[PDB]
Amino acid sequence: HYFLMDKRWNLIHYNKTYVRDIYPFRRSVSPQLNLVHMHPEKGQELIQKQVFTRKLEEVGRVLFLISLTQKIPTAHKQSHVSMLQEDLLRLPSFPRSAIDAEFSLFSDPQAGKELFGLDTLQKSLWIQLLEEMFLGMPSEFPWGDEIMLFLNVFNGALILHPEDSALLRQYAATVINTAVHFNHLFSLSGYQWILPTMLQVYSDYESNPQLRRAIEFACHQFYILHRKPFVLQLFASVAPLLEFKGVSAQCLFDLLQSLEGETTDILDILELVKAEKPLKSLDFCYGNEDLTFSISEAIKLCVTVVAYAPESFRSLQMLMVLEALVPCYLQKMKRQTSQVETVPAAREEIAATAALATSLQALLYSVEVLTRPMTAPEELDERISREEFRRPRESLLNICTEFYKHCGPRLKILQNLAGEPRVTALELLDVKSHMRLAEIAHSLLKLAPYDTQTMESRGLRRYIMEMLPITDWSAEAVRPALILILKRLDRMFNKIHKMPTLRRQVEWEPASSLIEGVCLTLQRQPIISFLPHLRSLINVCVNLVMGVVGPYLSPPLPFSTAVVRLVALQIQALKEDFPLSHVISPFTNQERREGMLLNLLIPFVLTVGSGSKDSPWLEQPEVQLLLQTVINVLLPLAESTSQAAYLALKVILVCFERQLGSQWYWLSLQVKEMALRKVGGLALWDFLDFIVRTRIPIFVLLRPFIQCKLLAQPAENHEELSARQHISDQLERRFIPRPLCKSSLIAEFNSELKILKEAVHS
Amino acid sequence: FGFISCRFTGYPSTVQEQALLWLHVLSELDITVPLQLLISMFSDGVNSVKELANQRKSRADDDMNLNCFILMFDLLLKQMELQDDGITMGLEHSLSKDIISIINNVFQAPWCNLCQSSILCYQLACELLERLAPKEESRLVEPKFCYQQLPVTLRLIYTIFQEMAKFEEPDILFNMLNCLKILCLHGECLYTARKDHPQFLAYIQDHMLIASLWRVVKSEFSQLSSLAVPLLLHALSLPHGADIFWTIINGNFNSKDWKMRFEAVEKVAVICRFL
Amino acid sequence: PQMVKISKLPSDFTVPKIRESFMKQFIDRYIDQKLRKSVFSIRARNLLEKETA
Repeated sequence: HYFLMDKRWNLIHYNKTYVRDIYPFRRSVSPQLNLVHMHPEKGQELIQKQVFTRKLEEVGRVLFLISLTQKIPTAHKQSHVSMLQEDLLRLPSFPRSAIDAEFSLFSDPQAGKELFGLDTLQKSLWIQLLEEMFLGMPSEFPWGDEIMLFLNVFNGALILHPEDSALLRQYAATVINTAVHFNHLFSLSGYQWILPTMLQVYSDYESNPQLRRAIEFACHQFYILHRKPFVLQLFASVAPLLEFKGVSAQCLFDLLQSLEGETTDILDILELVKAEKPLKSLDFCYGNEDLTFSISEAIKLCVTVVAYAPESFRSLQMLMVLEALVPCYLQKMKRQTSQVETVPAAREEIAATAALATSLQALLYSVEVLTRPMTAPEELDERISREEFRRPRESLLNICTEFYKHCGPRLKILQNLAGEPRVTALELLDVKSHMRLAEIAHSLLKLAPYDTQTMESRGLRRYIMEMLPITDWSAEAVRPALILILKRLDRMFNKIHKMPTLRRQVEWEPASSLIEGVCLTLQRQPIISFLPHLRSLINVCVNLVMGVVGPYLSPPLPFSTAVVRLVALQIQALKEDFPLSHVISPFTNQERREGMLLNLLIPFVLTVGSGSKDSPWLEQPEVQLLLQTVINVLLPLAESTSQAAYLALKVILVCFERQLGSQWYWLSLQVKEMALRKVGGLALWDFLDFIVRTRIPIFVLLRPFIQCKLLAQPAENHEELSARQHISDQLERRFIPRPLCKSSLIAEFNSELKILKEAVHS
Repeated sequence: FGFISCRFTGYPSTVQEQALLWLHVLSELDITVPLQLLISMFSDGVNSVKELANQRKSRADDDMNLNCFILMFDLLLKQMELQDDGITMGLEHSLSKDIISIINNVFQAPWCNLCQSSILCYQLACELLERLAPKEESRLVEPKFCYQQLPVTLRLIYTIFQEMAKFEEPDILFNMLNCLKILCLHGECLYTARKDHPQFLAYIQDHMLIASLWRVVKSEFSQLSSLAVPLLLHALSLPHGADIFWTIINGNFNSKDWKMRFEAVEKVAVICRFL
Repeated sequence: PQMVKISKLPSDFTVPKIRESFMKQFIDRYIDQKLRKSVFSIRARNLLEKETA
């Protein structure tokens, strides 16, 4: 209800107006105001009216100055312009006055749109006045960071009224006029003061095709004036705005694709350009028929900026730009070659992929100082240094992995559809490139054990799990990259397994991801199995899974599963060079057999036996060895050890049922001896109940002993009495066909293993 | 496709959305569901939604209905990319008329996230109209009635204007003006209305066409005017347009309210910008 | 006119014509995807977002 009001001069003050703007004189007598109580609607109406009048006054002031400047003769033009520029600079509130708006008054349905019209007029007038000032200053005027003070107004006018066509084309015309006039400034800088705003507006108003067309036309004219410097400045000004709000990675590619093709002038921007000629390159060196700006040229530019100074901050900006551009470029190439006939497009896409491969091999060759490890460097500064270390390496790994993954199968398909076998399968990312990727990943891995963020890095994970498997690893030339990666992984996991328990705090999700990448590489190319570093890595992983005190914290389910899968794959590859008996020998001793059963043997049998009706991955001698190991844990005992042994016996009997073959009589004899000796004591009746439930091939052999003999013996305790009664009930007058494709049995085994594992540590 | 088909003949948007989703998953696999059956079951679905809404009104879902319609338009577009290849059926086609009727009913049907879904629905309808159009702007200018018994395109134009009277978001109005440009231009809908349905064109001209095109002309959103002005010129070439425009200009510029003249100056300037 | 020359390139990559001065001064310094367009445009047009910018 209450409004500040002036009675001497009939003024009611809008809240967002600065006091000194209206009362500017520092006279002895201070202004006197009244806290006038008004009906809020009446007060807001008065404020709207007076604000409109004030804005019209400001419009008149700007117009008066514009006319005064235009009346000045050809001489005295530079003096007048310099006076204006210095006056604006020394004015403490120049950009604020020329850029502000009444956002609290635009929303009113009454007298709100009139203020908006006046605001559009005022912004256009300010743009025209600043262009008049700019054109009249020396073209080689020594500028600095102060030019932003004058260019922000332009940007301000494009934030408030981007969709206004008159304002948009006025902005484009004046920016082109300043780029032409201050050519030297805008050939090295200047676009950095302007391009981020245009990119933000282009990305924000994606739904506005007219605004996007105007921005694309303006960028095309910029490329016409300054060709390579403008593209480099565009990438430098889009790098902070890229996201993986913010300028997307697709709108940048849309802008580039608009750059490569000529665009029509729908808003007649060129007619407002003061130097309105067929626009040419303002630099004679770039004078050429390079009106086409290929995306390949942009990729080469980014590669070159990185090659110039790999460790520069601008280098990592251009690496981010490349990481944003290359996926879009590959998808666009695929779409273009899919939309047209394969016969003509195959050659074009093959040539484009070869060009991109050469560009990326140049990028990898010209970056060897990023292969160096992080030289040992308050805490925030160290974290910033580590992030700046990790960023370029991660971006390079991502770029190379994405390109290789997309263009491997794509190149194979193209050569199949090329119509001519003369096209040789050019090995994109040659040996030196693979070595570069491996050494970059090696530096990241060397940093990893001390940084939780480095091992969680998406670039390193993508390289390990999606680039190592893809590589051939058949030729001896490429193998040393894999050997280096394997040696680094072996060393880091050995250090984790080593004396320092603090190193064990490393998150096991990234470690399991690395092991999964190794497993995928081994499965894809079994030929890499003979590498000694791989054997050492598998040995270290096995020692990690087993509870071993450094010469403890058990690794979680994912890491243990990955290690067990690696062991299974290695045993599958090396039939006799890596026997499972060798894996299980260092743990068959007492005080360690329980951990072997619950951490290696049972997970191994679950991983190998399950997954198919038949499991030929494990050979007969290995099955015999595992059965002997379990029975030796049983026959020649602790309660938990006996329970684990019986669970492992069940798992082997079910998973490896077919593999046992003609080995049921001896198993029946061993089980009968176990029953006679009361080896289990407890849960032996549970084992017999399991045998009766599943009716496994030993059930038919053990039926007489269980029925006529075992049940004849009297019960000792109620705990065994209940199990004996349940077994007797399950023997006769109970069919209950529970088995079903072995899935339920495997689920039961896994659940019992989890329960026993949880019970052991507690 | 009986199990999908049954889901649309008399069930609310909750039931129909499941079928539309598991038909979307089929379309993602390039499984060519025949377009005639798809159109028939979509007409059945829209009619069922409308009948259920009418029953609810008589006895006396919005996001659900709008999402169902978005999926409907999207599936029509995706299946037309697998069957209607190499030929653009004109607006006067057996199935194009059915698609136009579906779009008409969807626009008429009772529909932050709501605004985005509405914009998407209008955009997909515009894409469908582009697919059904000759895809080439004809000559822009040439140098009561019964609401039914009209060609479906005339009803669609009528309802697009009627709905555009109820919206203010620039994206919505841009998509609706784009639909009209596909209908009024890109196809002699209003020309054939003049030739065959003079009363309907007279009613549209006198009541909705130029008034709404004048309303949608704004300097802040010149994207809207980029589509409004060609449609406005096409309307002026048609009968009864010159008189309505004359009355609009005379009433606005001669108004005593200085705000009305202030707005009319902007309107005429923006009209001139895109002439 | 000194132009940017870089060594250790694969000999198949021709460095673009960039001036050394510019390089020195440069180094020294549900269908939710479809609705994202509308969401971005509506957010941009909102007076609060323009005021914040």
